[PDB]
Amino acid sequence: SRYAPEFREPLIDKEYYRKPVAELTEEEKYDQELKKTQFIKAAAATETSSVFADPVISKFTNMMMKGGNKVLARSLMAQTLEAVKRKQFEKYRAASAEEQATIERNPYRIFHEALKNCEPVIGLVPILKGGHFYQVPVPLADRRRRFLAMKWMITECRENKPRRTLMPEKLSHELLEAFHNRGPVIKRKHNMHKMAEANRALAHYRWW
Amino acid sequence: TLNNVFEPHVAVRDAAKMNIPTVGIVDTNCNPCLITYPIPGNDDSPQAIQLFCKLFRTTINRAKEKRRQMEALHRLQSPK
Amino acid sequence: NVQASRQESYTEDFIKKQIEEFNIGKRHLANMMGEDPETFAEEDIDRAIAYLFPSGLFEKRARPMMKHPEHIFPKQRATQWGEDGRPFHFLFYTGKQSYYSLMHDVYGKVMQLEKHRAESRDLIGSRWLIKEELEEMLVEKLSDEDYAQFIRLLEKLLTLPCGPAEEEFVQRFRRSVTIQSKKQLIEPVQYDEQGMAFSTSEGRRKSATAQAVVYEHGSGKIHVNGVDYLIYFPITQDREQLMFPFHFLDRLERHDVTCTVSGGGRSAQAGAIRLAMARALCSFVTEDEVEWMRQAGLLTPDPRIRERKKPGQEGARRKFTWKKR
Amino acid sequence: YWKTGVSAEQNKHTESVLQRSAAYMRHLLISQQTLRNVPPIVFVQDKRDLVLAEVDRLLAEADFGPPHPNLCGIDHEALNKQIMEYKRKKE
Amino acid sequence: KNRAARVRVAKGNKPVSYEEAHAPHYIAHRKGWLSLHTGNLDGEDHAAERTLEDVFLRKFMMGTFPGCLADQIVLKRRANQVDICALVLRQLPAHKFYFLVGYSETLLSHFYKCPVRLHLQTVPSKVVYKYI
RNA sequence: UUGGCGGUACUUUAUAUCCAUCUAGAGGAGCCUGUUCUAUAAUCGAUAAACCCCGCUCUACCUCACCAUCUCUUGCUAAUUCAGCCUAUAUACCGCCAUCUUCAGCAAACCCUAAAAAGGUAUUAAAGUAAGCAAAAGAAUCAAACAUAAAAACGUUAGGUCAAGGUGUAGCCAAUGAAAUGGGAAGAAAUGGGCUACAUUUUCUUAUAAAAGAACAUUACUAUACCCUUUAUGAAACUAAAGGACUAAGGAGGAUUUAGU
Ligand SMILES: [K+]
Ligand SMILES: [K+]
Ligand SMILES: [Mg+2]
Ligand SMILES: [Mg+2]
Ligand SMILES: [Mg+2]
Ligand SMILES: [Mg+2]
Ligand SMILES: [Mg+2]
Ligand SMILES: [Mg+2]
Ligand SMILES: [Mg+2]
Ligand SMILES: [Mg+2]
Ligand SMILES: [Mg+2]
Ligand SMILES: [Mg+2]
Ligand SMILES: [Mg+2]
Ligand SMILES: [Mg+2]
Ligand SMILES: [Mg+2]
Ligand SMILES: [Mg+2]
Ligand SMILES: [Mg+2]
Ligand SMILES: [Mg+2]
Repeated sequence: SRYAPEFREPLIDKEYYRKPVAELTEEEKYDQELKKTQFIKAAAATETSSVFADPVISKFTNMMMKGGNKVLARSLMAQTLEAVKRKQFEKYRAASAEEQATIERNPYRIFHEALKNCEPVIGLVPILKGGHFYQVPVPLADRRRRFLAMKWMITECRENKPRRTLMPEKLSHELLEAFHNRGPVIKRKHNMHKMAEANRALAHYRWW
Repeated sequence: TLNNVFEPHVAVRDAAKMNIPTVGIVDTNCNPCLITYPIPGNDDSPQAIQLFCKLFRTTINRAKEKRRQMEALHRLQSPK
Repeated sequence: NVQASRQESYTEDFIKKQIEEFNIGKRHLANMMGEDPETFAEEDIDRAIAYLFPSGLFEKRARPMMKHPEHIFPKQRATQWGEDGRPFHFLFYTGKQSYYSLMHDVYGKVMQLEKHRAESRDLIGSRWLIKEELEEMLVEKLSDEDYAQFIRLLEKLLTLPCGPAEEEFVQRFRRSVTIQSKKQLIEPVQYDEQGMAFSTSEGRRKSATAQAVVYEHGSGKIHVNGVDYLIYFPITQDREQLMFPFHFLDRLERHDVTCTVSGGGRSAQAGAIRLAMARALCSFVTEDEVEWMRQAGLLTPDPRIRERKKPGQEGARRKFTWKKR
Repeated sequence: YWKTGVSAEQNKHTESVLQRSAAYMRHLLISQQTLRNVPPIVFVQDKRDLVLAEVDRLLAEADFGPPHPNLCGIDHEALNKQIMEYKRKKE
Repeated sequence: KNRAARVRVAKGNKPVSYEEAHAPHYIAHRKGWLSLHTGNLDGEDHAAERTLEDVFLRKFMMGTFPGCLADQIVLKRRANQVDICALVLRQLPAHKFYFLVGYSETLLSHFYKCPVRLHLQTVPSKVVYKYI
């Protein structure tokens, strides 16, 4: 890295800086005073104070990008969100007043609740004990649990789709199916959890 | 004459190797064999150490003063 | 039976002759350069030598020098005993007469304070002298354990009641700390022929360089290279990068910017403008806000630049395939 | 380290209790003169035990959903090609 | 291990001059260039001919002053003038140097068709930078 | 007693690294290229880690050192019963490097031991000490830092190179030397590396990587092969490029394995 270890990650929260001084906890108040005598990293090209920037969706975009084609990957995510909004508007208009209440037309809220439905609480680590490969039930961190949900989505759509279907049409159809706990990405989570019960007694081999 | 690990100070043997005479206070647990002029006595008490320090200090100053006087008397005789 | 050139220790007569030759040198160097010998100074000497003996060696220790002998010749500990052979200092046979002479003084001070019997922060923003600095004061070399013990003894002195004599003593072994000012330098505010206020600042991202000209009063009209910003930047992410400076300070639609970005690609040019606008926009915001910008990454130049390729490997870090065995 | 029963909740309470009396426990040993200079004491749970308990907590919370040549070690196929290739040269 | 132009370490009894002590990576950092011409500057011609002439000029001076050279020679080209600056030990009588200077200048001026001058600074003995 | 070893324990540990984690690849297909093998009248060297687009930042003649045929015998120089030799030995070497390695040691002068084959530390200090080389620092990437490069001793592998050049020993001198002409083939067989494709985050067109209109499985995606034309260099096209047809295989690659903070 070209940043020395003494550099601090930038804080790009607009409201945080403009809060009244008394509203800030003394711990936060102390850090701000310390940061005045430190070096701050430059903000990333994609780090902005925009009110429409969601870290979860921005991360999902980077996991789809191939060869640094951010314009294409962002376009694919923009087309997906729109394909989900247009799919719920059609259902909402073609539904009764009672049914209309339940229907969710926010694509950003369908994406977050979809991913969370696919996240697995426990995973598996492959281990070779006595020249035999065993996978031991592991408890997954918040970072490993989130990564696996996004990875499983980007892999079901990339591979298990018809040749002429497009990613905005497969991903939209999968975010909505996961949003209802019916999709194949949810089935992957159910299989992972079910296998952990099979290897329930083999967690002892853990050394880490 | 002992170091802080209860062993003879290295300079006792090294002063014998160089043929340097040694005046040492030697308590009951010490080894006086290589001390040229051993002085049996207490080495731990502050009042004992303070006495020896004064004796060695008064003695050395007297001997240095005597030399100054001895030189002046003999030197003065040369013109006189 | 080792045969190498011995240390050419410098006596006082030697250094004294080296100072007479230097004093005669200055009078000649002054006569050459047409300057007055009386006023000729060390700074003028270095300038004269650099003109008359141009050297382009990167290391400046290897360049020609005509310095006063004190600067060049290492000052050396003098003889530690007289003609009769009696060492001058009573702690000579310790081998560290100057380190132990100092530890003798501080231990005697500590004893008098403890026998004889307020806030101890008489000095703030100060540090203890580093081992290299202490060694110079004593004119001898110390170990890490020797330095650590000296500090522990000095700390004990501060803990105890200290008269003004002690405070002056510990002061000699305290070096003033300079806390670097990590605060932005505000730009000037020029005025146009029309009379409108505006500030200018440059920005650099990767190989792109920008020169923004923010105006105090505007409707949010940003023109890049004489073109609009929607036309110049057809990508949303590049426009979002131009929005970050103003949106952060809730100053959207209040300034008119004229940019000139040359070099780099689409993303590097937007980033370069972002920094240039943030630095120009400093002149029109409060100092609390300027610190708010600095702590959000808007005023730091990004040092990440393309790395060179290395011979013998595919890329800057990519290595050629390790062939199968 | 102290032995840790299966019940996670009780272990958490026991951990706090022991830790509060850590200073007094040290005093008791130092006072009795069994050990003259005892340093500060800590009470820790075996990480192996904690993980095994966590792998059980998450498992309960988790939802299981709705109800030939390479065997011997000689590449007989490759060796056949080497022999047939030699036979092609012979013939 | 790199071997180029590196005088290696022995037991601290090997005298080395300043030029010999410094390895190739110190060129332009601690020690300069022995030859100074304009043929390696950007957009300049006749580098090969300046380099070939230097190789010969160094072998010529070594043989013409056998055992009398304290250090490598320095070649300085200005316009069509060539200047050879050599540190030479004080072994030979003074009049012998005057013969070799007149001879080496005339011979090298009629061989390369340029004015060649020889500059000799006599040292009492080789100057030792360090013992390695 | 020292070192090496231990399917002997107990602690540290590796930072793109031993396991785990992450991304794109190799391993399958077609080509380009090296090596081996086969093989040719027909070079040489490199050839576990540390060879295998390696000496070559480069072989149509030349280059060339190889093979076949023909020819020359004081045969490049001022002189020389001399010229010349890519003849043998890198296990005689210089020169210039690989490797452990960005590893932390190497060597020399002293001093000490109820003798020493060796070893020599304790910091509230007990026999170790004062200097060199490496490291460090410094300099380079034209502010600053970080990073990257460079740097990296002494040894280890009789490591690589007598074919860069030079050179010790031995060998040829009407030939192992010099010159001319024509040749130096072949696989498709194993293997190393690379390139391209297998497509939908794709295919073609205009723009410019924004956007739009078409294409989208039997020949759609898709050959930098073979073949057929034209052009460039040259004396020579056997070479390279650009078009044209023609289509094959390829449907994301077993064991295993490379690189990246
Ligand atoms: K060699
Ligand atoms: K091949
Ligand atoms: Mg006693
Ligand atoms: Mg790359
Ligand atoms: Mg690895
Ligand atoms: Mg392959
Ligand atoms: Mg060989
Ligand atoms: Mg040929
Ligand atoms: Mg030929
Ligand atoms: Mg031959
Ligand atoms: Mg060898
Ligand atoms: Mg270095
Ligand atoms: Mg060998
Ligand atoms: Mg030869
Ligand atoms: Mg050979
Ligand atoms: Mg496009
Ligand atoms: Mg087609
Ligand atoms: Mg032609």
